[PDB]
Amino acid sequence: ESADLRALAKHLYDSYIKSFPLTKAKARAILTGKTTDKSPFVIYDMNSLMMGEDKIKFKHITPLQEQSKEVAIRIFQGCQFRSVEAVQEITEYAKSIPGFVNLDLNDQVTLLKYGVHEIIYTMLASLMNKDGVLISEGQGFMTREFLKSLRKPFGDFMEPKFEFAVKFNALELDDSDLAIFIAVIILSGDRPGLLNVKPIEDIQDNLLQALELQLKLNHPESSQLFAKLLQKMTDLRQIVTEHVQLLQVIKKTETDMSLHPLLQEIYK
Amino acid sequence: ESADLRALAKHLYDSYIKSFPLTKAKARAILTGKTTDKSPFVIYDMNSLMMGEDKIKFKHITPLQEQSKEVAIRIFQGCQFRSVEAVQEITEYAKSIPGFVNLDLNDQVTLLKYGVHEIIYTMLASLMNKDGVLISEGQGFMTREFLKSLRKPFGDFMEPKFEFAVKFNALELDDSDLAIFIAVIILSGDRPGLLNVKPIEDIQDNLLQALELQLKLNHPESSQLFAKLLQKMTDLRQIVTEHVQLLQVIKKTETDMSLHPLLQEIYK
Ligand SMILES: CC(C)c1ccccc1-c1ccc(O[C@@H](Cc2ccccc2)C(=O)O)cc1
Ligand SMILES: CC(C)c1ccccc1-c1ccc(O[C@@H](Cc2ccccc2)C(=O)O)cc1
Repeated sequence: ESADLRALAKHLYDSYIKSFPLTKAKARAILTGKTTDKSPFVIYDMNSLMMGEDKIKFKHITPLQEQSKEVAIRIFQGCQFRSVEAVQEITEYAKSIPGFVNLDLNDQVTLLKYGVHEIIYTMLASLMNKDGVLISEGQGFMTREFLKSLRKPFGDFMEPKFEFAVKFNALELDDSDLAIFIAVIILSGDRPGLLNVKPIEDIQDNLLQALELQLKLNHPESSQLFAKLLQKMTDLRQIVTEHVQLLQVIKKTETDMSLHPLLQEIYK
Repeated sequence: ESADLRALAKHLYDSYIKSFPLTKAKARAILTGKTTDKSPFVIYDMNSLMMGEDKIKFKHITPLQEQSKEVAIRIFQGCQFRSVEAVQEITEYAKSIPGFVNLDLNDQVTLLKYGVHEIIYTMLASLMNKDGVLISEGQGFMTREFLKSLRKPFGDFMEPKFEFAVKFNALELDDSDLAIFIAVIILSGDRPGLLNVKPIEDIQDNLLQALELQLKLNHPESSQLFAKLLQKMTDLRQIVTEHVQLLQVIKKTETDMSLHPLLQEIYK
């Protein structure tokens, strides 16, 4: 029924708005949009990075570049920390999806284990425009100019993500659309190791329905936005395959040091 | 208008019939050992494939191979020639898709460059069952076991296709459906290096409507076949990656080994 697919959509939207502090409405207001009530700290230069890292609410290392660790790393590692933070919020949102918690525990884990990268990159697109990405709960902005330039085993990692964000974003989805889309991704059915696919796909089926109606109602004048959004899943899949691909190579830089035991742990 | 959408489906389907000698229907008929108006010769081992040269049109060698272009080589040289036929056939089909020949001459070649293989492996599924694949116009059937048991490299070329086929064939799509879906795969847009794009998204936006209605009509007792089908698109993407990189390998160990110019120009 329609009335149901309309309920699920509001429920999901509510949980989402809760599980996630910075919404895409808020990220856009801050971004290109005006809504200038407290402009962010822009990081465009190598010196600009130092200059704000000592007053921009970040928890890890302080501005100390000169024979004391590097910057190309300090930046890539930070993405991994915040993302781990983001993972907790996603795990919470998941439990808010009808039927999710009723699934076998082993499968709740597996779904989360393989769906997070996709969820992360989808949301990160909310914080990105063609010129840059909002950093630290939006208290900052790291230019696409700087990032795209950093050293060698990194500037190759970012850029392609910006390519995906502009395309994805060209879809002009909002948090109401995305809350369901994120639910669909989670409730897949083809993740390796699932033990009981039936219930999972049963749920995704309703979510796909809710998403379809959502896009129809929310983007009436938008031809095949449903189909268009679904085929973006490959973009994500590729971006996530490419992410590990370079998440491995990094295992040929900062490595053998006996000071990262409990830290390398907290971030697998 | 849906009456105009059923018209586009007839059209694509007629051209599909006219461009591909071996439809899924002909293939299923042959595969189900049921209809034996003409069954296949089964290649499951060295002797099978050996005695097979005399049972079907195998211009290839029959006698010794290990020192005169081994079997693993003859089996993949032929696969190469079937690839050049498919491209020729698929190219013929593309000219029949409304708007395609109008597009910028350059892009026509690009949509083909990329799209030619995703469609190949889609259709190659019509010729497979969890046990093997039809060859030489259905005259023969090669085991999924025999293939995998070839040399170190080659022996894993096919296993990934079989994997996809079993799950793809699970959708129970038919020739009329594939026709519309095959068109979509070509009129993509998110294709790397396309001068004009919008002109393409307007075409694919229409096909998508054609497919959407075609699935609801053709498969009523189903839910989200449309969505499940589109999601299957990434499955093809992945296959492409692995194939090309695995193709890169044989190109070095086998210096004398070539690669048809049509196909070589396609690869990047
Ligand atoms: C098997 C590889 C190593 C090979 C060796 C020598 C000559 C040709 C090939 C070859 C490899 C892959 C291959 O797949 C086709 C695509 C294809 C595969 C199966 C059926 C139809 C089309 C392609 O690369 O264009 C075709 C030929
Ligand atoms: C099935 C494709 C993906 C493939 C991948 C890797 C290696 C081989 C193949 C392959 C593709 C087409 C193919 O069809 C040939 C098989 C064949 C082989 C020897 C002699 C006649 C036909 C055909 O129909 O002509 C055989 C193998």
